[PDB]
Amino acid sequence: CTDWSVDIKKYQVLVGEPVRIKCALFYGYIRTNYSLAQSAGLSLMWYKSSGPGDFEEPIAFDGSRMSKEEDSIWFRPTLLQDSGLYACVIRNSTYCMKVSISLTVGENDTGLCYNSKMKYFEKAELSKSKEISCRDIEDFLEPEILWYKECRTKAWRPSIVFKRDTLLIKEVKEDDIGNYTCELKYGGFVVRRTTELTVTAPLTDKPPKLLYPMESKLTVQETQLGGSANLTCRAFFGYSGDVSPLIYWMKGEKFIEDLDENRVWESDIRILKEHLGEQEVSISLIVDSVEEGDLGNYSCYVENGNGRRHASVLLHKRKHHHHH
Amino acid sequence: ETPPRFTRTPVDQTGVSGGVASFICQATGDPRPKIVWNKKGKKVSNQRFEVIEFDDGSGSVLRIQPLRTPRDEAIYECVASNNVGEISVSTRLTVLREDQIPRGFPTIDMGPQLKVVERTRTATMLCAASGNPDPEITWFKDFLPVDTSNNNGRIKQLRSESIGGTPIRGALQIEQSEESDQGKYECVATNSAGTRYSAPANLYVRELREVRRVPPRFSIPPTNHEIMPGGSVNITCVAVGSPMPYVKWMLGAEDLTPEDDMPIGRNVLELNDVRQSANYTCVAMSTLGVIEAIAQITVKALPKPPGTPVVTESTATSITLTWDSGNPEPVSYYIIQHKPKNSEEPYKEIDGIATTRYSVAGLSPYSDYEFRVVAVNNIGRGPASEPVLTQTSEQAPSSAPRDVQARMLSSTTILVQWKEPEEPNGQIQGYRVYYTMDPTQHVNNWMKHNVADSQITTIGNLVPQKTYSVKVLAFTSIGDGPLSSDIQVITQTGVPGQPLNFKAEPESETSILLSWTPPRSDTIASYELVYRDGDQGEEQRITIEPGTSYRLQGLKPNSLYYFRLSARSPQGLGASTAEISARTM
Ligand SMILES: *[C@@H]1O[C@H](CO)[C@@H](O[C@@H]2O[C@H](CO)[C@@H](O[C@@H]3O[C@H](CO[C@H]4O[C@H](CO)[C@@H](O)[C@H](O)[C@@H]4O)[C@@H](O)[C@H](O[C@H]4O[C@H](CO)[C@@H](O)[C@H](O)[C@@H]4O)[C@@H]3O)[C@H](O)[C@H]2NC(C)=O)[C@H](O)[C@H]1NC(C)=O
Ligand SMILES: *[C@@H]1O[C@H](CO)[C@@H](O[C@@H]2O[C@H](CO)[C@@H](O)[C@H](O)[C@H]2NC(C)=O)[C@H](O)[C@H]1NC(C)=O
Ligand SMILES: *[C@@H]1O[C@H](CO)[C@@H](O)[C@H](O)[C@H]1NC(C)=O
Ligand SMILES: *[C@@H]1O[C@H](CO)[C@@H](O)[C@H](O)[C@H]1NC(C)=O
Repeated sequence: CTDWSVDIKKYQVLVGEPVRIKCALFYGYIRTNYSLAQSAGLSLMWYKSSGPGDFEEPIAFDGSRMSKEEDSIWFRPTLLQDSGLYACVIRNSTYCMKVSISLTVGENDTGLCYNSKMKYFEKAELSKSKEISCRDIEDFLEPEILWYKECRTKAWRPSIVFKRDTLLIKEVKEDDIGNYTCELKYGGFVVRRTTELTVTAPLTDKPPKLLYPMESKLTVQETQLGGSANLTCRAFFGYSGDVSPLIYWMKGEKFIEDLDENRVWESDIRILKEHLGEQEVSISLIVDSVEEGDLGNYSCYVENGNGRRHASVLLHKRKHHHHH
Repeated sequence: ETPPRFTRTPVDQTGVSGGVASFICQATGDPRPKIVWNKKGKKVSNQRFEVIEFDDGSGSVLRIQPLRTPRDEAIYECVASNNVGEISVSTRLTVLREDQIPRGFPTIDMGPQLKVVERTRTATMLCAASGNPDPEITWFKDFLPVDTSNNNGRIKQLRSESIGGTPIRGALQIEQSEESDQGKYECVATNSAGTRYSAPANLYVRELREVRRVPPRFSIPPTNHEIMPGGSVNITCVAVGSPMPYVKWMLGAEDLTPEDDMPIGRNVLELNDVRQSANYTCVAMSTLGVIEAIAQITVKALPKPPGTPVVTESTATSITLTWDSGNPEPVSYYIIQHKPKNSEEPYKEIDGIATTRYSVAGLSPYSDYEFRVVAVNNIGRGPASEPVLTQTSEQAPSSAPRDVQARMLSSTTILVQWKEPEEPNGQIQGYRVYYTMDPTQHVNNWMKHNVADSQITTIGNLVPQKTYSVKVLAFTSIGDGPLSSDIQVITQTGVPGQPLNFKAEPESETSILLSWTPPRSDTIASYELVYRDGDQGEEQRITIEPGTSYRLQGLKPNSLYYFRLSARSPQGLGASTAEISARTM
């Protein structure tokens, strides 16, 4: 019997709302639908494991709460003991295949309506339009959606066009940050799907900004031979999305890492200041044994999807004391 | 000695920044070639570059992780070399940033997870990747490439069916897992755009299961039945095993319990109206095979007819019959119907014969009967056996010949005729005349004649004026019936036949009237009237006139007197009528 293990699509849900677990195998893996499987004289069976690896009991149905309509299972409502893996089996007598589907029955976080560990995630920009959706509902399908903010019914400002399953902030403010939990009726029961909104500055269109060192000011660092050297670049990035900042050093036409052999190397990019969602990052050059050898031109390079800016520093030594 | 030659050449690759790229070089030669990885002819070594060797002295893999762009972006080469020759192969490497990952580039949506199978058990690894065009899936174990060339073997590759819409599914199937299979596995998704790795998942392998699963098996099989047409019956089926199987009832192909609701382990069947016969299947299925077991439900309605209704003994008034039961099943008893051959009247019926042999009594001798046999049990009378006809053969006549009569023809010859017995009792094979000239001899010395169903015969050569005694019997093929007698006749002229409708009535206390009918013979002299006072009287004769009736006078009141008639012709005396007696008033 060909086992496909746990399916990609997980089912998570708050103790007390209805849930319809479709069998994944029809909707992806295998070619046909349910009715045809029956026609060809195949059996459909369900088993329930409590996790891996507990042995699967063939799951005892009533008809009220835990029913078995055609190719899925219906819970109404969900119960804490309902959590687990639900194996879904199909069979000729020369043919056997099953997949597991994962179901997590969770509880509201202390004082709230949502579960803190069980909410979606979205992001938006100031002065630009975001459309929060209410997703994965499709099985319950234009009824009334009651949007809450931090689990409290509020009076919404005029820039917010509620349609059916959506809501559209035509101009996003900083206040818009928070936990939008939407609510829906069916069953009759109550289902909740909550998404946390974080907002950022708009998409920067300018190349980053050097600090240490300035893009014009040829600044110089003193060092003596045999000492160790710390050339700490410091630059500023406008919000460029999830893309990690691109800041790096160079010596002439040599890139640092290749030159080394464990004497001269680039650190790990520290984030010094992070704020919705623009950053002030830092990466430093490190020279262990300062030869003659290393002295001279080291340029810090900064770059995003808007251009490439570099600044230049100097590595050198102080001569004899004020004796001239 | 042979120079080195490639068994596997590296192919170009295109990976993604902060990801993985792998290159493969495997080679054969004598002696075993050493392998070196070059960037522009120079044996490169680099902490971001790792070289892994195959357990067999073959080749090696170059792995670069995490990818850095555009540094790594360069032309590399594989070189295999021994002191017998040298070989090299070129290949190109490209690395991308995610800021310009093409639309339709592979992405891992879900990667393999830690799995623990026991040794010699089937392990399956799972993966999820998407892309446009559709991604190719490959596998690595402990950094080395698997490749299963023969696709049939302990280790085989499974593939998803691409419905137009979903991520590509993909798996690695390992029959009979062994400890060599232990290690750190990672999967790889490729297409014309580039290559992406999932995250590493370790595989673990244990020695044995505490206990393994149990295939389904019948605790309570489904038991056959006979029932009346439309009765009731509770049929129970119970299956067990681990995991416990479901039990659906089945009429061969079609399923009897509806899929959207199918009970677990214990289904008991309630039946209503079996009219026609049928076959019922009870299926149990766990994940360790499907098992079956059938029940036959049939209704009977009657025994079949017996066979061989054959007679092994017979008598004249009874017949002993035997038959085989003719039936596979338990019949309670049998009933025999019989009536005479060519009779259209209803058959007689005999109840309760508890065996396969029976003697039918109370029959009439030498009489024809037709038989069939039917078996009966508690449902009803079945069809009759094939029929049998049989004649009750009588072993001899049981009555004397009737109407033995004789009359004279010529002077040396007489004519004897008679009619058939009331008890002919068989095919009459003939008749017998015991004629003789000497009515005092023992019978084997009298003289012998023969008739064969002709009712009449003549006997000649008698000498006139002699007493001949005569007696007659009938015989069948088995043997002889009884004798009749009344002849010691004297051989002269022809004689008349005794009258019929002979009766006597007392017209008075001293007178009595007689009514008789004269035969055909017109020439009649007179009739003979033997009267005697009762039984001990004297045989006196009276002269009566040839007419129709006569009046006798001169008798005693309230007294009995016997009388005996015998026609008298002027050529000779005839035959005598039945003995009648009349009482005076
Ligand atoms: C090359 O030379 C440069 C010198 O310019 C070095 O740069 C500094 O390295 C030091 C390493 O110790 C860093 O020191 C750290 O300061 C951080 C900033 O303070 C926090 O708090 C403020 C609130 O006032 C926040 O706004 C701010 O964002 C920070 O979160 C700390 O985060 C560091 O860690 C922690 O230290 C104490 C333990 O004593 C904890 O309890 C605290 O919670 C604190 O978080 C640390 O204190 C310094 O930031 C670096 N400066 C720059 C500009 O990068 C390079 O390290 C050096 N390179 C080498 C040696 O390789
Ligand atoms: C939106 O919901 C999140 C999740 O509960 C809140 O995050 C919490 O913030 C408080 C700060 O007072 C912390 O003490 C909690 O530990 C956080 N919880 C989690 C799960 O991160 C967030 O505060 C909410 N937004 C608002 C405006 O209240
Ligand atoms: C059932 O078994 C047959 C065996 O010929 C196989 O071809 C088929 O794919 C199996 N499943 C269905 C739905 O027919
Ligand atoms: C659990 O959810 C209910 C809503 O059904 C809510 O009223 C309650 O506050 C939640 N529990 C806690 C501890 O907050």
